[PDB]
Amino acid sequence: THTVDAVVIGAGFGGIYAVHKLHHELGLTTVGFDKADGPGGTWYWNRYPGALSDTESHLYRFSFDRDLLQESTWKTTYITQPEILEYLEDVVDRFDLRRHFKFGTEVTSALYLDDENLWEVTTDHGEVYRAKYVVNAVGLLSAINFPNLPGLDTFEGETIHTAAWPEGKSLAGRRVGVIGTGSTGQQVITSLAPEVEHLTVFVRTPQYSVPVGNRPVNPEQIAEIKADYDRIWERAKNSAVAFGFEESTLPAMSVSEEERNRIFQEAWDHGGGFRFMFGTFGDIATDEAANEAAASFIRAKVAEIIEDPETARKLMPKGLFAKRPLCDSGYYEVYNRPNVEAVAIKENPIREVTAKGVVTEDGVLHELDVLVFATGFDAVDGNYRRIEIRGRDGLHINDHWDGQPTSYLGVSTANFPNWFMVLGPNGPFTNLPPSIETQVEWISDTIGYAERNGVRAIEPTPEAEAEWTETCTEIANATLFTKGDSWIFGANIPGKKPSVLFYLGGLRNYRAVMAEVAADGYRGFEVKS
Ligand SMILES: Cc1cc2nc3c(=O)[nH]c(=O)nc-3n(C[C@H](O)[C@H](O)[C@H](O)COP(=O)(O)OP(=O)(O)OC[C@H]3O[C@@H](n4cnc5c(N)ncnc54)[C@H](O)[C@@H]3O)c2cc1C
Ligand SMILES: NC(=O)c1ccc[n+]([C@@H]2O[C@H](COP(=O)([O-])OP(=O)(O)OC[C@H]3O[C@@H](n4cnc5c(N)ncnc54)[C@H](OP(=O)(O)O)[C@@H]3O)[C@@H](O)[C@H]2O)c1
Ligand SMILES: O=C1CCCCCO1
Repeated sequence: THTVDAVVIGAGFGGIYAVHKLHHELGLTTVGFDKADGPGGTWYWNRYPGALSDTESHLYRFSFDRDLLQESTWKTTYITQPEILEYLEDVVDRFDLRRHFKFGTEVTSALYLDDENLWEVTTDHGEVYRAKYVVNAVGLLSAINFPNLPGLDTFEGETIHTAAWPEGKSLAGRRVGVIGTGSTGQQVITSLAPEVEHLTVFVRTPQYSVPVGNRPVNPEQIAEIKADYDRIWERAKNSAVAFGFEESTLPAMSVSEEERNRIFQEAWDHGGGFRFMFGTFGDIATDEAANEAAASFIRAKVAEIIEDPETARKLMPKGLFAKRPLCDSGYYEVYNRPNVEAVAIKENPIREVTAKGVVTEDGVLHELDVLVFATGFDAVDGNYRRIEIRGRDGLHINDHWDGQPTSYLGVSTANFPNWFMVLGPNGPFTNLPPSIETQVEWISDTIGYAERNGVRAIEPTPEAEAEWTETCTEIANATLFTKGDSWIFGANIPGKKPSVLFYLGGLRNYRAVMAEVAADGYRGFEVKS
């Protein structure tokens, strides 16, 4: 039983920064934990081939330390998993953080002790810590989703989830199946196709994707970025999604067809999924006709790329362009390869997995050495629901969030005093590092304020929390993303109640809300002295 000021759960971007603020700016005794053997979070787990950010390299990082920003370098316009991991290990060493963390150590329970006004946190090695504050940075795309298939456990080959890819494992020369064609599946398929002996893709919902445009960067282009870094970050912080481009306000149907095509073509040539969805016109996410113009443009490209009409039919995206926008380094062109087969599982479902592979309902065995599951995540709330977390009077997080998960401001919830979340439910949907920093900075200020002012507990009221839920819901219902049927609204997991899970007002609005709450003496919080 060690006693400390603060516990941080997670050693991704969130947890790394939170330990830094709580320790060096607030002078609090702070311990961090990760199940992982080192820092990096997402970029520690997802070592699958092709893993690559869709935020441009110069913005997928911390902004808080002006010297670090001048020191870091990168090879290309987007940054790969090993490069991000190295960046994060460098942050941890640069700021002497490593000593706060217990790696290979899962937090298994966190229990609030009403009389003592402390959290009791236990690890899977039986260590017990008591803390005044808990900061949860457990990842909104971290709890793996791994569907059961009939017969899966008779399979004699290897099975791998992409977000648990063992470092070093290569599938070169093997016969491989991939289940999943979201952001991960596209990357893994594109990068496996040239090295595997045969690839079979099991596609349930083909998605819309545009080119990433990942180009080599020399040490000069990067010099110009580094020379304007202050303004770069100021604009990012004052945009909606903080991806580094100007979010358009131009309505798509207010220009001619010719011009519309030209604007989409320029975005397509330039690259980037978010730029396609938000850099071109201002209403692709809120107006049906604007959505359909963007969708048709992409469908027409698929048609020109994939040469076999039957293959193209199976890969043709349909319906609203309303999932997380995807981009790729040659995904659709993979299906022109003779060692790649697409299996459209909505029309030819999986019958079962047997010793040697996957059998479809047409009676064909797809013979496979390895099955890769790019089946995504129990997003946002999944890592909370899996830990034993109990608040005031032993209320379990799963009974508190008995239906949808909720927060006040994305960083707190009622009945859990002195307990904060980084990227909890109902927070911003943006390039995430600058949102993580907004939240960590705001939590650190709040804890600092509590310590200075002798506050014993802070927690949001149920009224404020309900208002925040309603605000998220209203903003969501004004967009088409409601009908996209993906992880973003909890619709990807059998047994998960679909719900709003994000505040979609953008980083500029989010930051203004957060700063006003703090300037106003923590409006919506109950504060006990
Ligand atoms: C393949 C991939 C690509 C992505 N690309 C982008 C992108 O381009 N742009 C973008 O903005 N976002 C992207 N994301 C989202 C990305 O997760 C965030 O950018 C960011 O890495 C989140 O960092 P985090 O610290 O909040 O959580 P994570 O990096 O998910 O770290 C959470 C950590 O908590 C640990 N943990 C959880 N529960 C426990 C427990 N009980 N005890 C101990 N440890 C625990 C986990 O092991 C994990 O290491 C991507 C995600 C994935 C999976
Ligand atoms: N920066 C990047 O380039 C990058 C890369 C990877 C991940 N990410 C982030 O991580 C998020 C999640 O991405 P992801 O691709 O891992 O997950 P995802 O978008 O949730 O996609 C999961 C895929 O698995 C399929 N699937 C799920 N269950 C299945 C089942 N039982 N049988 C057959 N198919 C099944 C889904 O089909 P349906 O659509 O039919 O459900 C979908 O194609 C992304 O949206 C993005 O935010 C980003
Ligand atoms: O890939 C990501 C993570 C989901 C939320 C913002 C979009 O960028």
